[PDB]
Amino acid sequence: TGEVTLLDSRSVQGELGWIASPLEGGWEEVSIMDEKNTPIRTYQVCNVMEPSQNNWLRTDWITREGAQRVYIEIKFTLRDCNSLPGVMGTCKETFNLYYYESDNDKERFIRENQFVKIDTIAADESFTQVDIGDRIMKLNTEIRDVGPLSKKGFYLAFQDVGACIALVSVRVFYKR
Amino acid sequence: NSDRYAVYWNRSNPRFHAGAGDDGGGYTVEVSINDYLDIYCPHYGAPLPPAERMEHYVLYMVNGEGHASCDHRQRGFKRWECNRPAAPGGPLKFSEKFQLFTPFSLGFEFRPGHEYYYISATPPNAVDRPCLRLKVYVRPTQ
Ligand SMILES: *[C@@H]1O[C@H](CO)[C@@H](O[C@@H]2O[C@H](CO)[C@@H](O)[C@H](O)[C@H]2NC(C)=O)[C@H](O)[C@H]1NC(C)=O
Repeated sequence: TGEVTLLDSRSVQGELGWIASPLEGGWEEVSIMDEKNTPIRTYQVCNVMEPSQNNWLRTDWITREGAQRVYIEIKFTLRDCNSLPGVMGTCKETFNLYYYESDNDKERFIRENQFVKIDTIAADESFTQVDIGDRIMKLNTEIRDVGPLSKKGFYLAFQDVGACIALVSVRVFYKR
Repeated sequence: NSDRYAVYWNRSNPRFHAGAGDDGGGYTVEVSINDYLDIYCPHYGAPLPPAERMEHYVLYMVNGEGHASCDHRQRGFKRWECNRPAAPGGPLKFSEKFQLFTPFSLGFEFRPGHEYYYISATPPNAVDRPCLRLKVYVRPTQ
């Protein structure tokens, strides 16, 4: 592979230690059946009716070990706002990815304004009602990188601003 | 404004109406759109019973026919695995939001005034006879 995993959401045993803000009504843990009809934990939000969404989801602390350059692979489904009735003024088709470098293994609260934006993530294939009907996943894969990193580890965060999005998996790795 | 309905998925829960040879339809719960079902798998604390006696299940979402027959095959989707009856953290918990719109392409959508059905099978068996089963009725808009 030449890729060395630092975090994988799919391997996590049981529940993900991730913090959602707000705690309820924003990003919400949802357990599904994956490719191989085995269980994985996902986070999902679809507040496309109500305005001014600012839903945050933060991973736990991720060590960088000895790596300076790290890669963030996000796999997700994102709904086409035209496949949703009555939400033209509100529905979005992007979300934002952030990181925060930290020497501290276990900060309970990280302020949203401490996070540095990596990029706005858009979908190559938004899914529609034909896809829901036909059980066609339209899984998107997006990769971003951060570095050079200089602290023991970092936190990653995801900001939803009014999309209908399921984060199916998150994998963080370095290259050999 | 949402609320959650707890469903303890095990044979001792009289709301499934088991232990009688006639559950007469099984478990029935009424919910509104954007409400949740929290499903708690069978759980056992110390001192554990013999491993073979611990209830463990696969939960399926099925159509009416799957529900009536307790047989998921070609009648629905595997949803959740109750495969850790001795989990140290507590009961495995699975949640179902009765959303209008799904953010996940292979997730599920719900509509006012409609019925939805779930059943369990006990591995390695494909069908429990009688199975534990759940009918969810989503209230009409009002
Ligand atoms: C079977 O279901 C019953 C509920 O019908 C479970 O009992 C509940 O357990 C929860 C969490 O441990 C408690 O908060 C409640 O007080 C219990 N409710 C009642 C009405 O007794 C029981 O634990 C389940 N059995 C197994 C083996 O999982």
